[PDB]
Amino acid sequence: YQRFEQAAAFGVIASNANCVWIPAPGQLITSALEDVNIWDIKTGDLVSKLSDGLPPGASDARGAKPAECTYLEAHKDTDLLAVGYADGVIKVWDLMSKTVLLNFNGHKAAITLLQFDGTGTRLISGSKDSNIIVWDLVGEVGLYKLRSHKDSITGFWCQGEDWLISTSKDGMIKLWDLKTHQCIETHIAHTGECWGLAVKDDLLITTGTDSQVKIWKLDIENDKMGGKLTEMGIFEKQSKQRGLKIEFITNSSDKTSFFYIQNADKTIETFRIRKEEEIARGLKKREKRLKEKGLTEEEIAKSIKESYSSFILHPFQTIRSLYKIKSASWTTVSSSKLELVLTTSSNTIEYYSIPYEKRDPTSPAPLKTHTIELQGQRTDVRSIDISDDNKLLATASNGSLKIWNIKTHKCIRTFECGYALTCKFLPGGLLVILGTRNGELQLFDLASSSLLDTIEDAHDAAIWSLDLTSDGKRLVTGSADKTVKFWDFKVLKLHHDTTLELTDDILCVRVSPDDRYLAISLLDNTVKVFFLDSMKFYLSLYGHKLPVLSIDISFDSKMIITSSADKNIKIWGLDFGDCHKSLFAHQDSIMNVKFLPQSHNFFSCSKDAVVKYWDGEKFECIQKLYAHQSEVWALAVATDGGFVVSSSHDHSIRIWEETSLKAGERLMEALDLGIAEIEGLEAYNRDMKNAVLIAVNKTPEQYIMDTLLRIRMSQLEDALMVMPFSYVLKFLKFIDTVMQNKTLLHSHLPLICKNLFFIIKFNHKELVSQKNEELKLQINRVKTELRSALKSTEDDLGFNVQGLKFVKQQWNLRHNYEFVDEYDQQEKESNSARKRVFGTV
Amino acid sequence: YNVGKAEKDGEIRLKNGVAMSKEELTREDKNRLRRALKRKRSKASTNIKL
Amino acid sequence: GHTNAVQRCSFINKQKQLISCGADGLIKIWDCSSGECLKTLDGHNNRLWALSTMNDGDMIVSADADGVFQFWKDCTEQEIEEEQEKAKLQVEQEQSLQNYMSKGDWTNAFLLAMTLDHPMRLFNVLKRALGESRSVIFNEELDQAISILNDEQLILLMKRCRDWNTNAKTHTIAQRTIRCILMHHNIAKLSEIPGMVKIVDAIIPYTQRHFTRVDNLVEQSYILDYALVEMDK
Repeated sequence: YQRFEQAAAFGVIASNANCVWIPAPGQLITSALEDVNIWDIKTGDLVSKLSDGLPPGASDARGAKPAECTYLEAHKDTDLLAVGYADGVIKVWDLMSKTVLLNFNGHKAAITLLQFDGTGTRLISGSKDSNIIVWDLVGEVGLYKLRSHKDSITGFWCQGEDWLISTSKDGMIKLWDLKTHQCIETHIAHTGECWGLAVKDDLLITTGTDSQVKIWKLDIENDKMGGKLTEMGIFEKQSKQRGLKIEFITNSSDKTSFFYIQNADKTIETFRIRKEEEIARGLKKREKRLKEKGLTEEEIAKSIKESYSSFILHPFQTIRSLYKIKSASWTTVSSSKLELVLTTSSNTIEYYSIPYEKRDPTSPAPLKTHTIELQGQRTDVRSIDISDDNKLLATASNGSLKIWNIKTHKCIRTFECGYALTCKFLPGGLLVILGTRNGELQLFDLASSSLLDTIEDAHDAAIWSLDLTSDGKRLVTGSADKTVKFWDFKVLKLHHDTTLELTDDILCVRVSPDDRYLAISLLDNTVKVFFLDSMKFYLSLYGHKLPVLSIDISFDSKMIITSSADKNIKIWGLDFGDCHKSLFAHQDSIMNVKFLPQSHNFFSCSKDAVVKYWDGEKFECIQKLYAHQSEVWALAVATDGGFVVSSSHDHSIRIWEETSLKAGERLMEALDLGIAEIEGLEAYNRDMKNAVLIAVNKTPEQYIMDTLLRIRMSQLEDALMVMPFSYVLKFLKFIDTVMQNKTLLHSHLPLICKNLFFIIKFNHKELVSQKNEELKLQINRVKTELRSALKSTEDDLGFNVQGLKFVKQQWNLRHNYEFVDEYDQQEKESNSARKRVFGTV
Repeated sequence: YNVGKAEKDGEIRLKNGVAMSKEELTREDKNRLRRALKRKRSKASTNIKL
Repeated sequence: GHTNAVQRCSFINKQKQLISCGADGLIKIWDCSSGECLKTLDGHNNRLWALSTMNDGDMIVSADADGVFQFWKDCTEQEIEEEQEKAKLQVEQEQSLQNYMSKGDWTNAFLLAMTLDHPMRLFNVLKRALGESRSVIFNEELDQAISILNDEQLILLMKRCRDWNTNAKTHTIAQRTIRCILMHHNIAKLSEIPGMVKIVDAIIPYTQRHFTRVDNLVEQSYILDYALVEMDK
């Protein structure tokens, strides 16, 4: 067999990510699924495309769908682009060389935000896994992790090496200390999810789910243990939907500040920050207005606090777009006008210019200067086709029909049509016919670039499928109106010939290559075959559980494939209608199946975003093609069989072209290290009058003590017996040094006693024989302090037992019944006494 | 007296006497304690086409 | 879901919900979209014949056959506001607790742990505050804080001391806290606190076991004395 590889991918302008604007209206960087596109705004043409490599379908290629880009960030000074992927992978890209420089892997989910520091040497990344990780570009490592947030990081702010502010989807705003790697303050920004965060000097603004927007003053050096974040005021934006992004821009000449609140709807609301004098001027005017209204001074001050937000903020203008907005960014700030660039969810780029003077803008609505729309389709492609010459690819989508050059990948013509469901070229490659959902048939001429004819009443309901005979003089259309209609091409206009009424809705119609069979799929799960010439019924294929969505017949008209919503592909023999095999192909509904020309091999595409290559005779999956991110709606095979074109829900058209130590032994090592250091310092101090410990960050006494703790008690006694006597003197010196540290002694007092007494008991004979005067003094010091520590714990226990007994006794006198008769008291005590049940043999 | 199950639902109490409130426990600890619990119990047309 | 006949039904919260009264005397609030009982109100002991609503059911009036009126008022927004305010205060207390422990301000961290009911942090505060004491019971500030504790906090603390006492590896922290309570509180008052004696009853048997131990460790320690006299010879 031969291998199919992704030759090219196009049709995507801006995917589910943010947009980055770079000055030269300048260029724009947008995501195209697994690749990143660099667009030129003025000309509207793609400047370059970033692809890491490893095209889908290769042997080296991975067996899973590519991870799409999720967030783009570029450092303008250094010309470095950091690209985050939906699998939690950060890739640093060189814009000049257009190649990958660094690859960071520290997140377990999609990256939600990236941000270069001012100097461009450190990168902070936030992910859906609720972690913020700071990466060192020069070191190519992760410095530290910030793990307080309990949900996806929506936004964070860090303009200084010392402090960082973060926002997450759990509704918390958290202040971080980058030198301690700890969270200092925590406030509930909003009742639900907190989505937007923008900081300008002390002023801080955040957006929740509702229209409420909060204002906070950021007194970073407050250092009161609280109040570094304090709530200033609440102002309601017009849009009731959530705010996704907030961004500031300052006019250098006039020191004026502007920002927007990107909403989840088709609206971007811009705001202006009033200058301090204007705030002062406004405050006096409102006080005079309120005073004239007769309000008391105390009420006025409270109202001024209530209306605090209005003084700082002035609603500037609202940008309305036809399509839902995906991301937005400031482009240029100037006195004359204000410019914004945004990307929509419908795969288009919009450039907005806002001319303004002083407080308010000049025009009622913003000016849309540029748009990038030609190289993509706003809605998903429902049906595709390839011309007989294998040069033109017709793609039909809701509201538009576009035709592409497979060589240059550039759209040649665009036609406005209804909700197209099926499209096919006529012979010669010069005409296209569409089947719309309204029951209309539309015929377009490529040379004329205009619609020739429309048959408004072609069908009463949606035209689900449409096929042509081999000659190309007859047309067959199947519709949800429960009829199949035959049409003729006469010079060009269409004439209705005959109608075949069926019992149920028709989903697909296929005409065999030789024009002998007509296979029709019905909503009652059955595929009906008819003789084309005589329209005589031939067979009724049965056994599919959910309706058949695609049909295809082999080139020799011997095999017929049926792919249904029940995830099965069934291959039948047309001679007798017997099912050769049922393949459980995909994990979801299978939308299209096509035979390769001059061969029985066939392709299959499903909603699981996987295109599979099968063998017609051996009934095995030759190759699995993972390139699409979402449902694959349509498929097409070249007449020569050299390549296969697939269109998916992600607005992408893809062309596939055919190519150890034991206890005791550890303790002796620990004693050697620690007592080497203790003896060294003691000698050094006397005269004045290691790497391992530094790495662990522990004192010699703590290091030996921890080794003692790790030894399991069942092994401890045998561990100490193995120790030579020379190490016993070392052990005694260790216990002597522990005595001065009263904290350590009382922390592990019982453990010290058990080991010390066992050591003395085991080798008492050798210990007494030694005539070392220094050793005698150590045992005196070790003895006295061990007693006092033990007595101190001993006295505390005795004081409490006698005290608690007194407390119990006093309660008994006051709240216990006494019976003078001794016998009556016995039964009372027996009943009151606690009772426990035990099993007895 | 034998230290047993915590009276409060939020609190976790072990036989060694260690009590932990679920609020203070970090998420990794919560999973670790959850797994430890598992071991102890185990020992004992338009819609379709478009 | 009604045990008996339903005698009244009226929509509330626009299309969202429906309220019904039954002869069983139970007022049930259902969800129209899902057809499920969100809440059951039970303020009657007889049949309900009449049910009145106003402001889309913000206030509901139901009259019993006996003659009892229950005037119900919506409080969802009132309840959720309290939970938001409580949560806002709790988030402040949790963060302040972490700061104090990192700084080592045990006299303050102890109070926060007591209010938040974090037994682990409370143990660590006392454990490492005691460790500093080794280098009257704990220190002047923290001993004052324990003295101020009211009856509720004392019961909570003594419950932790009991549980810590059962373990020989952690009893030392329990004894010094118990000692601190005895030395800084009116012994008379402690007896009358309900449930204190039952807590005290569990403490004593364990205290006696820890007394028998340690005392043996002192006895064993005289091997050092017998070692010294041997070396003197």
